Amino acid sequence: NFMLTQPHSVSESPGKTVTISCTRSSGSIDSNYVQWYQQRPGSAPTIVIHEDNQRPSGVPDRFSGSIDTSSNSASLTISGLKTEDEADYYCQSYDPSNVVFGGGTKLTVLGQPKAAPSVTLFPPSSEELQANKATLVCLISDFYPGAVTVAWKADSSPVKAGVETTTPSKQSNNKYAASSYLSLTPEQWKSHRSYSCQVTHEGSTVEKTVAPTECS
Amino acid sequence: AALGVQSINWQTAFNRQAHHTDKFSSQELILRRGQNFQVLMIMNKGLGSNERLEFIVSTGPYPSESAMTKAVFPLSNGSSGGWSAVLQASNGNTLTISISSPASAPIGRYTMALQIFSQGGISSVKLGTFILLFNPWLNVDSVFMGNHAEREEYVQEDAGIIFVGSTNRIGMIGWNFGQFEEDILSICLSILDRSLNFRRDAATDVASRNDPKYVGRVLSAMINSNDDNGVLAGNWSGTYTGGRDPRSWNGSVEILKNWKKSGFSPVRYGQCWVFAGTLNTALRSLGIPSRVITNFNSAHDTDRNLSVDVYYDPMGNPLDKGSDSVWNFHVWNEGWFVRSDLGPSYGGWQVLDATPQERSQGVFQCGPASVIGVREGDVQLNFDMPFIFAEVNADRITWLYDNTTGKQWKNSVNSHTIGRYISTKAVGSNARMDVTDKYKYPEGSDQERQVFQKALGKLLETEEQEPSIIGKLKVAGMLAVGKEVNLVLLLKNLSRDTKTVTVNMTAWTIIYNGTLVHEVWKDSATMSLDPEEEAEHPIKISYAQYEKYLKSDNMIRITAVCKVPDESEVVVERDIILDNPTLTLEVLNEARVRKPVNVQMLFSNPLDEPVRDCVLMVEGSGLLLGNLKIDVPTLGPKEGSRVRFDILPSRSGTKQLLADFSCNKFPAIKAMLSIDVAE
Amino acid sequence: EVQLVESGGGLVQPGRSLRLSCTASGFTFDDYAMHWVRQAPGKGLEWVSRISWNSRSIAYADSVKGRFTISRDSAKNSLYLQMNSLRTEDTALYYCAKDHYLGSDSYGMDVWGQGTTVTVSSASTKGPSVFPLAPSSKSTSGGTAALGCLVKDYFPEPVTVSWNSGALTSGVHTFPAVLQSSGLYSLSSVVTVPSSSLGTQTYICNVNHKPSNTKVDKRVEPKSC
Ligand SMILES: [Ca+2]
Ligand SMILES: [Ca+2]
Ligand SMILES: [Ca+2]
Ligand SMILES: [Cl-]
Repeated sequence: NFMLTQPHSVSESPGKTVTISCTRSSGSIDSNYVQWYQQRPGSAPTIVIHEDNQRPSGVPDRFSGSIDTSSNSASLTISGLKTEDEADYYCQSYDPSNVVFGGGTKLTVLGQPKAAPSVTLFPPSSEELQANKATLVCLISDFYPGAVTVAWKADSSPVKAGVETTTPSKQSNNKYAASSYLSLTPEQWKSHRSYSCQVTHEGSTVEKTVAPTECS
Repeated sequence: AALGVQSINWQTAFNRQAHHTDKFSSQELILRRGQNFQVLMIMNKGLGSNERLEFIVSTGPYPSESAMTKAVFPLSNGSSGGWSAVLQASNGNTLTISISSPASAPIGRYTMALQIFSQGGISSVKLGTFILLFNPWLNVDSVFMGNHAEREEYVQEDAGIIFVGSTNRIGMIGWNFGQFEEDILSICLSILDRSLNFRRDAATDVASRNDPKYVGRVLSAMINSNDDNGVLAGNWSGTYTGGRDPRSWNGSVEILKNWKKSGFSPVRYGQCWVFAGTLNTALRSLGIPSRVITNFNSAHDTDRNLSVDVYYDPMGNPLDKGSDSVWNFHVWNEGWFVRSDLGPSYGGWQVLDATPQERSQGVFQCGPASVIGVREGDVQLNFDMPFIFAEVNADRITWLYDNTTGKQWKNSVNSHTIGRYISTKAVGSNARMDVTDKYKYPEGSDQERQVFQKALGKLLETEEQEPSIIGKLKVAGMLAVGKEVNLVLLLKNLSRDTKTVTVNMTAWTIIYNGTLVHEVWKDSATMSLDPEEEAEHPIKISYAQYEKYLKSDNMIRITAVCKVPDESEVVVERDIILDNPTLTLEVLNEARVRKPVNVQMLFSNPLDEPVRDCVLMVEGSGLLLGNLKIDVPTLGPKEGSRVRFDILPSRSGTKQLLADFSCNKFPAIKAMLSIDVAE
Repeated sequence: EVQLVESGGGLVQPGRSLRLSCTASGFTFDDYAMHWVRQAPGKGLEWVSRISWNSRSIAYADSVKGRFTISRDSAKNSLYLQMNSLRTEDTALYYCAKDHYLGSDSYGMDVWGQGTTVTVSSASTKGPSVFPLAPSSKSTSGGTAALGCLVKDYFPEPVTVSWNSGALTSGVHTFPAVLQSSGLYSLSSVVTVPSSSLGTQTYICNVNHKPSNTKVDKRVEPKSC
């Protein structure tokens, strides 16, 4: 078995070339064929590359696939980017049993200035704590491109169980926002020194921190 | 420091050109055995006089000096048999070094390390890896082929032609061998690492890769799926659900890639020319000069007596009876090498066949068989000569069988019919080169019969009067899928009396190997004939009658069993092939390397019905990378399609573009275009 | 053209069963392997299962092995997925996919259906509980403050949120919902306001959940400490 790792997001301007990589975790990338798929919101995926580097009927010659043995990766390269190329893209391969998909890459075709997210992290309200629950709410706004990754920390250590994250969506002003939640017991909240929400956007991280001894 | 190596320059492009391995699409150092290559190796200092280097090379998982899959050799002033390294020059800390392998080295992938003795110490460092192949340029190599033009055809040419059809109409298909294409050489070497022999005992298998007889026989097994999950799964059933119709393939490239990428699982489906094309790729890639042979009327003898039986009923039906058979054609290969096992009169061309027909030592494999030995009937020599001798020269016995009585009776013996128009591509052109006279003495000679008796040696009927009636089937006008079939049966009465001839006639669709698919037509007739009178009987089979049961072979078997009172039956036989509709490729500009060239495919639907599910598949080494697929919209009756696509020539020289057009009514229409690519 | 049409999707309770069907047309069905692939809302593609052309070789994702069974029927040109012991995590759009490869055991998805939706939840119709997201103590005046409502544990979708009965729209953003492992949805709404307003302007989120016929108002107060 193996995994296929893709970047969370990529972006480039209209008329330029961009590349999305797909790295195989174990075994050789060239042992088995790689496919690529495009998915627009509300629509099933469609195939854009098959058999590593062949193009289906109807796919523009702007789309190409490659394999790089040295990095154990496949790549989808799109030249002459058009605004319609903005979409999610997935790589896929297999072993003799199982089919493996990459985690997907959002491709943004840049149409407005890059904008760093504003992050606000709310601690559990006293009302929720009085109902014997606790939710940390990390609200992320005003960013572009519309792709972030969110990491939670309990003290300085990762936590993923009890996290739910929304996919970014547009605001009124045409930038993006996203939300993420960490569900805890009141005992976990009151027990730790602090919790943090860390938001990575275009390779830069913003962190916010809340502690149960602050609203005291 | 202690003496240590800093860097190595393999001078890959120079060495590949000198080793005639520069065409492979690959970054790797690909070399041929028995021939030196030059490297530059940069050390940390100049060599001290109490300092020494040794090279170490190894191949396979269990390398052994005695088995010659490991060698340890000093950097010396001299060559001393075996592997060697000669210091040609020192300049600063750089050594210019000529390394050479023995002509008897095993082929395959090797690792090279350097062992340094310095300041009383020993260190070892991996330098790199290389591929070593057979060397048809080298006079002492078993695969040596001295003629330049022939080596170019039989090693270096990646496009070819395979003769098909029947003795009545010999046709040809193009085949993309594609030995230089990306990963193909690597896949062909992988084949060796996956045989039953390798799995059983890798050490012995690898050691045996010095021998083209051995590699050739391994490939004859591993190209078929049987026994070992090798490359291609055979199917002659006329039903190809779950895979490609065997006729749709246009080369070896996609077959070998599809095998590898599926985790080395059989590709579905092949027939004999598909096995042969694929075996040809492997042989040429590894450096055994090879070519593809087609034998027309090719006999499958299953019981080692150089005779095959064919059976008809009195109503003129062919019968599937007895294990033996006669194919309209069968394709196999020849490899070029000396035969150290047989002796000097038996070298040259050696039969190898990956088509799974007979087991040989437990395994669906065939050859190598000396072609010279077959012609002389020395069928006790290794390997598989009885089977091969029957393929080209069995006698054929025709039997009547009536299952109502359970009686079978012998009709005729035909000692000339098997093994005709044995054909291979000419050197440097697409002409047909007839090689029957290499496989047998001439039909009708005393020699041919003498050799037959000798061969037979090593492994009551009453002759009646000459029949009164002679017959033959003739074609009237054009044979084309979609058009009716018209034949004439011609009978003549040679006796002194009037004769009444009862005639029972059938038409059966068939696979080219003789597999009966379905009856599509049958009639009877009675014809009174005066002494010397010749007469005709027209035969008409409509499109509607054959359309449902005709396979991609486009073959109908027609049979007329004729009888007069008090004389044995006469069987008149003709296999026909119906033409596919015309399919053309043309280039609309001159082809130049690295520049796009627009190609045009033309196809006209000849039916009064639409054709749907239309697919064009195109490939050709040096013209495009891999296999292009184009979906073509449904074509109305009598409508023409014009499809344009670009290709991008990558090499100069004469290249071959191949296309397959498939649709619901016409599986596997073939086209081929020779394209001159200019610099 | 190839068409694949999935059906059989619906809401169903953890531990129960559901059968999906996919009808195929426009290619020779029995020539190709077929697959199920699923996608949880706003997430990635997860392969579920494959069946070979002749049904003799079948594979499953580890996440479904033992619980789901794939099958196909030649005469009906159909593929099936029997899904037993469902779990909230099985919530997804389920796509039927034709394999690209003819004649070899490689896998790729040349055509996909539009999918059939499967929601796995024990929930009944339930109105939300609303909690305040109170603005920071540290409101630098001559600057802005975010404040919000957390709209928790409702079923089914959707909820809509306004502020100050539609009098406050500038800077408002109402996020998409998440589906929790409990089988219940939550979302949040946020508004960015002047720090100088906090002492004097009242802020109330108005949450509407039509399926429960509930409207819930929550006043959002600045933090004392
Ligand atoms: Ca085999
Ligand atoms: Ca026999
Ligand atoms: Ca003969
Ligand atoms: Cl003919």
